[PDB]
Amino acid sequence: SLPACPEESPLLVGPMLIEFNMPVDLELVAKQNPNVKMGGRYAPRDCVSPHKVAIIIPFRNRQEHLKYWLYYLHPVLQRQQLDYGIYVINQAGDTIFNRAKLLNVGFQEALKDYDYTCFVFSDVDLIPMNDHNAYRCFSQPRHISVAMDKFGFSLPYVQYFGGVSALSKQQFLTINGFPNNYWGWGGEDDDIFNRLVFRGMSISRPNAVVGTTRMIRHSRDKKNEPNPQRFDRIAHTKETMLSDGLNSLTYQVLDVQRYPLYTQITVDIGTPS
Amino acid sequence: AKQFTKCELSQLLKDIDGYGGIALPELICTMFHTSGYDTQAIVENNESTEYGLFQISNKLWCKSSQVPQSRNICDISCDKFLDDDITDDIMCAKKILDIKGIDYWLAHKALCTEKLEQWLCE
Amino acid sequence: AKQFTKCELSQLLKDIDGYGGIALPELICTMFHTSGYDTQAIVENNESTEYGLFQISNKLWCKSSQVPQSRNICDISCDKFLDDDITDDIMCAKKILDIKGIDYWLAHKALCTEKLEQWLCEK
Ligand SMILES: [Ca+2]
Ligand SMILES: [Ca+2]
Repeated sequence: SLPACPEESPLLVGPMLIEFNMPVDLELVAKQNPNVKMGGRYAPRDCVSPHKVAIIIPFRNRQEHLKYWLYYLHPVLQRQQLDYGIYVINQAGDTIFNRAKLLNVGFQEALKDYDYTCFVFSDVDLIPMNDHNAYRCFSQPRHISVAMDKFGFSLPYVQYFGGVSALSKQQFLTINGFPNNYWGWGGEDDDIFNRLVFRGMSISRPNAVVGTTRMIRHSRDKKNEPNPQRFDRIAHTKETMLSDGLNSLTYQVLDVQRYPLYTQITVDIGTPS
Repeated sequence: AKQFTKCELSQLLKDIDGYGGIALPELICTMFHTSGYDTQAIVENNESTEYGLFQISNKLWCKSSQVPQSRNICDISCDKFLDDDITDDIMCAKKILDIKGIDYWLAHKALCTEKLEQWLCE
Repeated sequence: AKQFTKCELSQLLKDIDGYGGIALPELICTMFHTSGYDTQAIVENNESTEYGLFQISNKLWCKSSQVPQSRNICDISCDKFLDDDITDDIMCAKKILDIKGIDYWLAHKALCTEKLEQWLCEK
């Protein structure tokens, strides 16, 4: 009925000029991308893709950041021939931000819609500069944002797993998902890294020139002040990953919004203990 | 407002090809990741700012109100690196190349020493 | 202002190399996660503030207005840990080392005891 899409897409153009100086109209990007179905869902009409990708975005109060992300990523993702979906997990409240817990919700909330097998976990302010940077999963956990402009286009350290990453459904289940006890900024990426390695997995990366990324310049946040417990928590991941994770994840779904370009799930994830 | 293209910019820095062990394609790779060929790109920091296509810091290369004690090596005001004319931007970048070197731009060693074919302009 | 590189910090931490049995690339790894090599890195908590490249706390080590009762172990204003000279930052860090050990910086245990080979300056 429909053939299997090739390993490599014909549509890829390589390097892309990324700008944040111009205004973006979500209504227009919608008409720019007519093939994107309500809720931010796209699947090729030309082929069947092995990459069923749920794209999770931890979110609170960065709508202007979310505009640019959708503006650049939808076209990239479509040229990558992915059977994907866009999930913006929005944290309701004014309490301390928990990136890793919102990611856990996104995994669990996307599965309700569809049989995803890959999961891209992406910050909202990270845009790829090369569409050869595959936004899908591999045999090993995939670090997608490996050459960030804020880091002089180098990996800050080789055990860094922050920014954008890709985990197959089985890779995510092997490590009991992500931690839910990291409140505030930093650490969760280091802990998640520790989970994968302790389960025998290793980090897979595109080469530097491909995994390039621009970040939307912004002032730091009061609801995400640096976590002072993180360095103490990273050192005990092996002992805590069994207790804290997908098995110990609770939340209250307040709202579910099916926008033309994205699915926004507003969630109460609680407060630090 | 002026934004070059890869090959358009390439022909403009032709005198720079072979300028001190520097290949033009490596330099093109550099500016793409540095400013995306945008003559009006600007990065604002707390103490300093980087201006234009070459992202030239007011710390010591040019002159601004933010850093009045700048050495001002290129002997020029910093927001002259925002006109559509990079004729003076090139003159200062040439001084950077001559003094600091091509690794003033962090992106060269990291990204622009191999896979240069994409940045070739024939 | 000043923010060091892995190679610049390397030359400035010579006199501290092996102090307390802590090697140079341990420090570089530790201070990166701790402050990012930024000399003006400021993180203020509910009842304290950590200052500079070493993120020295005003709770115990330096004289600050926020914590006026501070024991001020390093005889210094907390604000001298925000300049572009880390001469006196190091002399407080030596002292933190003597009393508390490397475990004042919890990033060391977490991220800086394996794969130290990356924190060397090439040339
Ligand atoms: Ca100019
Ligand atoms: Ca000092």
